[PDB]
Amino acid sequence: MPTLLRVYIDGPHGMGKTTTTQLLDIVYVPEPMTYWRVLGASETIANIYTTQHRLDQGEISAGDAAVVMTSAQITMGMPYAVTDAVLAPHIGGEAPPALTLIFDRHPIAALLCYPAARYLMGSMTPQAVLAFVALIPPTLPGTNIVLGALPEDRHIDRLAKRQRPGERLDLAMLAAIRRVYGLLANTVRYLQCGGSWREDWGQLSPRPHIGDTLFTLFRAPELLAPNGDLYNVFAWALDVLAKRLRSMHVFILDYDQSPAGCRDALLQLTSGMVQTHVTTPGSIPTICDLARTFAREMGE
Amino acid sequence: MPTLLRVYIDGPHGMGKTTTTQLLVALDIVYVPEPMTYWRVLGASETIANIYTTQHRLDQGEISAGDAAVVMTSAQITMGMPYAVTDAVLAPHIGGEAPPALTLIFDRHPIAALLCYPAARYLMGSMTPQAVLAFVALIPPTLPGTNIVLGALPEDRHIDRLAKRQRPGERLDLAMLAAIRRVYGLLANTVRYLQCGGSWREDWGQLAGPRPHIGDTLFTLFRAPELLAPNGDLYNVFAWALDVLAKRLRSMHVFILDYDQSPAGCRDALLQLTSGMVQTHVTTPGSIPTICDLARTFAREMGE
Ligand SMILES: Nc1nc2c(ncn2COCCO)c(=O)[nH]1
Ligand SMILES: Nc1nc2c(ncn2COCCO)c(=O)[nH]1
Repeated sequence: MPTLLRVYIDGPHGMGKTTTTQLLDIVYVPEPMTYWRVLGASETIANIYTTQHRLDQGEISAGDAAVVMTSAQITMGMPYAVTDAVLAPHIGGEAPPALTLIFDRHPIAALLCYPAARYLMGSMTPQAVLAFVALIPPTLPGTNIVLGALPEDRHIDRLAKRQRPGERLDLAMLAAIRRVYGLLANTVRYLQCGGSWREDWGQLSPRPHIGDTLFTLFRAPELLAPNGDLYNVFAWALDVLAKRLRSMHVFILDYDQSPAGCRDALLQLTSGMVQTHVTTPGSIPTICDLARTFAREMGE
Repeated sequence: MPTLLRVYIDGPHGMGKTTTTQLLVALDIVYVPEPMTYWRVLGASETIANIYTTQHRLDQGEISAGDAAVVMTSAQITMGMPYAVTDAVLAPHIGGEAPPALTLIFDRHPIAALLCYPAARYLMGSMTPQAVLAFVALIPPTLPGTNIVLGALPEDRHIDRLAKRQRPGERLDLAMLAAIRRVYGLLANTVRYLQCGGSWREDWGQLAGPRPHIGDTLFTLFRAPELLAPNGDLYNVFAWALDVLAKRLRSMHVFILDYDQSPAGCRDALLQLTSGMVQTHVTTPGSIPTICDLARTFAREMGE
């Protein structure tokens, strides 16, 4: 059966992702802006940023904000979830690809990364975060995630030039999301190099130190028993996080360059990405129309 | 290789599901109980109480639809968390389909939290169909050997059974009882509809035993204007969500238990449904004891 190469462009917002992907037998599954603004709900991004500002200002409590913020992440990740679910049966075993599928973000952005960042912002409970983690779909073969690199100051500038509708320039959020994504990359290397979070959990009291991986965010008091022990439910969600992340293939793109270079660089990063066979002979056309239909309906 | 038999006892609350399952285990059979401790303490504070007070405020007109939905949605996330991790952890142990070397009786299946209760709250007006379909899109892949037991119990009998057997924080909401009895009835029909060859896409315009009418399936709840494009058809994102729903429920083995009898009757009736249920092989030699510890640890920590 033919081959497919899927590439998920992910990372903190404001780095020029969408911009450089458009610059690239190659379909682009875009940012579901229409779902966020109208289909799933009314102006979700605006809802997300207003609630944080209301929390920041003390107009509401951490509990009010958490309920709003949590409900919102479900709307944000919906498009990525159905896409993964409908595509899964078409993906075959690891293997020029017959089709290159470029995505604007992977499910973990909405089921792990942002909820994690909102936790670090005090608007999401750590239990809500691990509930999204437990729902992360199984990691299929050939899951190539391209994350971005950009010095913080150039990122602030870029973030500033292109914002989304209803968004507010939150430097604290930019810092939170940068840490999460930075931790995420370390976690993948940790896991791939043999790291056992259960074996190094004490350390929170040639691989990255567990203190530099995402597991550090969950040594949170809400998740711990009176004797300091992590409750098994929560420990079980960490075993799933570990399983889901270890098989992903991470690639880093230096966005600290001109749009032509970034675009060049991404093409360059394609050579070591993993391709897979498809399941049926009719998979490519089916995959194509899914991409174009999604694009047509949810890209704004 | 050793075999395993998993059985999920599900259905509307207040029928006597938890009692009869325990009775069943009292007879290498572990019970994975209702994780009440996660709902009352570990995941949030008195979640069942939050849910019922919220639908109540909504019903009384003290909060708005948007307020209730935001609360209901986060609360549904806490409710299903214990089901989801157990499924994810247990998944690599289940092998292909196949007495059992181990029998696992679960108190509810992940779809109770990821489909049925959300669908009912939608009917009750405290949740949006977009949110229900998002949950559905997150329903974990159905493992082979998924035997699910749903229950039957006359409404008058059901009503009287509720006016006592209330959870802590629960309120006597007969409207929600009707909605949930209705949703599980649709669930049952949806499984046979799909197993009889039904295709929701083919029968959309129409909106053991013979193949049911789509209007008697879960698909009928998603004929909501919020989900419809200007041309009358469903937005593709929502259509794809129904594709997932059909894929998840079509491989489940559903059985109906009659709860209109004494507890010992229900137990024996359930014990009979069990002899003809689908088993599976486990993947590794140590999956069985591992699985034993998991259910026991789950029970010890979350039961209440
Ligand atoms: N998924 C998700 N994306 C977010 C959130 N806050 C900001 N973003 C960025 O996505 C769009 C640009 O702001 C959030 O809470 N969740
Ligand atoms: N998951 C879930 N269970 C509920 C809900 N309402 C009632 N129950 C079940 O009754 C509470 C005791 O199980 C709800 O919204 N979600």
